[PDB]
Amino acid sequence: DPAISMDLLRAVLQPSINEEIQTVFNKYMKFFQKAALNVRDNVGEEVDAEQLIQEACRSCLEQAKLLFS
Amino acid sequence: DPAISMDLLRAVLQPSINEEIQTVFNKYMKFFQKAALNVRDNVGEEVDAEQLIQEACRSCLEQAKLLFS
Amino acid sequence: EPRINVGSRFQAEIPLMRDRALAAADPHKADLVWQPWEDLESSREKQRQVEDLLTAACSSIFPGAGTNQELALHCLHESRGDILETLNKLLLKKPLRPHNHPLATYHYTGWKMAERKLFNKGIAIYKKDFFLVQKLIQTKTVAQCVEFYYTYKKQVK
Amino acid sequence: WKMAERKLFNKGIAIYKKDFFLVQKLIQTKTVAQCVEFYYTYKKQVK
Amino acid sequence: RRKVCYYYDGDVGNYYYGQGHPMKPHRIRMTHNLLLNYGLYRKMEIYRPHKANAEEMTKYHSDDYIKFLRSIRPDNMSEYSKQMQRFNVGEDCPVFDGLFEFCQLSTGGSVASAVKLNKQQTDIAVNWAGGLHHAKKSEASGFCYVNDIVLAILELLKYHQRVLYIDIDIHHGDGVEEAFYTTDRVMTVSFHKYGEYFPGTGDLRDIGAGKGKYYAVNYPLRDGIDDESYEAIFKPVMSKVMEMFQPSAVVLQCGSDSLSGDRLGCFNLTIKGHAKCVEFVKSFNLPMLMLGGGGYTIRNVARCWTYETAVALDTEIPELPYNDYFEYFGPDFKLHISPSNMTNQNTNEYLEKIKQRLFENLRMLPHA
Ligand SMILES: O=P(O)(O)O[C@H]1[C@H](OP(=O)(O)O)[C@@H](OP(=O)(O)O)[C@H](OP(=O)(O)O)[C@@H](OP(=O)(O)O)[C@H]1OP(=O)(O)O
Ligand SMILES: [K+]
Ligand SMILES: [K+]
Ligand SMILES: [Zn+2]
Repeated sequence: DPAISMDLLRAVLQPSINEEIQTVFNKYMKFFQKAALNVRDNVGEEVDAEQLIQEACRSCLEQAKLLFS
Repeated sequence: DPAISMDLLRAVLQPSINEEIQTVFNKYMKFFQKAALNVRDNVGEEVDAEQLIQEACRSCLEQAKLLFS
Repeated sequence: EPRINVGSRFQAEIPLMRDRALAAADPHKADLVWQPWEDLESSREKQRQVEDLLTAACSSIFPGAGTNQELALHCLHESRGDILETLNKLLLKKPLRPHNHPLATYHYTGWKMAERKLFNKGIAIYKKDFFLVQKLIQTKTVAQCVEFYYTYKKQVK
Repeated sequence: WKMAERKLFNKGIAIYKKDFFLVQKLIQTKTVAQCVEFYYTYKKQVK
Repeated sequence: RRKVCYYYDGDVGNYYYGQGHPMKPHRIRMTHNLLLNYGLYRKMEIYRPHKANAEEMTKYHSDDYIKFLRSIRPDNMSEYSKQMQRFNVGEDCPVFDGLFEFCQLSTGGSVASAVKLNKQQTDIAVNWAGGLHHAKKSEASGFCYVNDIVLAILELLKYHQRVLYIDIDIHHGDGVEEAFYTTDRVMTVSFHKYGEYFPGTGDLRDIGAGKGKYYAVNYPLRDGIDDESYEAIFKPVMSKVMEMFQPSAVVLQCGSDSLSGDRLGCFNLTIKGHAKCVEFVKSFNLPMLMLGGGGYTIRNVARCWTYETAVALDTEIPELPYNDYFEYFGPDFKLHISPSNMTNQNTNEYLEKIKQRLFENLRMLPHA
């Protein structure tokens, strides 16, 4: 398929874009971090605070797709 | 539920974040726009250039989730 | 068994045996058209990016002659190490304008259905003229005429 | 149709170009029908 | 590791000798495309060569030979027929459009490389367009019209007291040999088939003359030499040559027609054995210039000159990657070839005889 051009331009730009996105979330990580810790403080040890942070920031990127829907 | 508290915070912050992401992609929209038109220029009328641009920018967000794996 | 005629022997290499860095040219004899670059391009972070850059091109990106990889090969060279300066002068106004001083570019890069039909018959009559078929199509040259003959010969299989 | 006969066919047709009796003798195994059939299928693969 | 400078112009692959002619310059373009898709082009100093003018072509050839070449065309072909016989242009050295421009490129690529090594701004230089070794001072021969190899060598002598020339090509390098036959400064070694074969030259007794006597080694051969045989006779010799001649710069002609399955050649070598030579010379660490030359099963010429480039770069390469001419390369699409069931008529006695004769010749030189 010729439209694969889009997929591969994408792979070219993904490293650069990922750098800028990481810069964005770095501003907001402190909110996620304590929120996860507050959970692991009010629930027991079986809470993985790091997993909660990662899941939340993935969910953020999912919801951002509405910018391009 | 833990994930509910987090997604609940996620909803609060989604408008502010969606603004900043839109700002980011505005820098990159031209590259998508040229490429999508170029596909239509070569393939023909049945290509939806706008649909290609949207699909690509959604895909960038899917791949950004690897920042938070 | 041949003879060694003194007149047709050779022309006296005429050395100094040192001539050490004697202001020679060959910036004239040859023109530089690539430098090794692994500092920021292949530092085990970006060496795979160009691999993706190039397979990227042989797809629905703009044509110049029509093999869309070669244009991207050409253009990373064109940029000396850069990404956006590549991507811009790649896509920006035309690929011919930013680089004209080498002229290898136009050499390397260098057909309608109408001429195609006449070519097929023009070759199915002579089959080895390449001078009258050149007069059949004064617009095109023997090079392109010969080039299309190969591309067809490959499309046979 | 084998690649061997295919090569000889291509040359056998690139010499006569309209015999269909000597090329038949070139390949006694095959008939003018199949020989003519392959000539069309190639003529279509040109485009 | 060694620095490599590569030279190439794209019109070279488009010049055409004529119908049925075994020389096809398009092979060099294929190589250029494979070096690329291998990812090697990336690694070395690439250059276009500018056109070499009659100014510097005449530094070896006759002023009117070059004037004839500059003037001749197929248009004035019947007008010039008197001179054409004088200059060997004919049956196997045809006239074709763009002939002179083809020469300017093949020569310009070599002479540019000659200066780059003289300038001491590279360690290796390559020009696969070059390596045409049958051309004479005042006439064409064996598909060669201008002997760039000489013209290259003539530059290096300015800088280099002793230049070594070597020839793998299955055809004997009589042109370069003749063009340095009576100079001690240039040693011409040549391994080649002999007996009922072009140029009929380079027998055991072709030794040299005058000052150049004992500076024109030769090594005739019969059909079907193996890589193992060739290696067992190449390395010992060249070791002694380096031991005796002691050059300060090498010129290797990488004749590919000595490979197995060549159209015109009738040797039984592989890419590996042909390249193992190029490794061995590279091991000696001199300023280097690898050229091409003969080779007529172009699918293997591509495989050959490509791989040999990697050896100058001492990198590994697998599986032929995709390229424009990927479909040329058989059903296998592999780099390496295997030798044939062809018979090796080079008996150990015949090889050991000539070996010892040469050792005697090489012992005649000064040493301590
Ligand atoms: O039909 P193919 O298997 O592809 O081989 C042909 C064929 O060579 P053989 O006759 O040795 O098979 C042509 O020879 P003729 O048909 O002209 O007698 C030859 O043309 P030249 O002999 O004039 O070179 C041509 O080579 P090219 O494609 O360079 O014109 C070459 O095709 P391949 O080069 O693809 O093998
Ligand atoms: K030789
Ligand atoms: K000599
Ligand atoms: Zn040869």
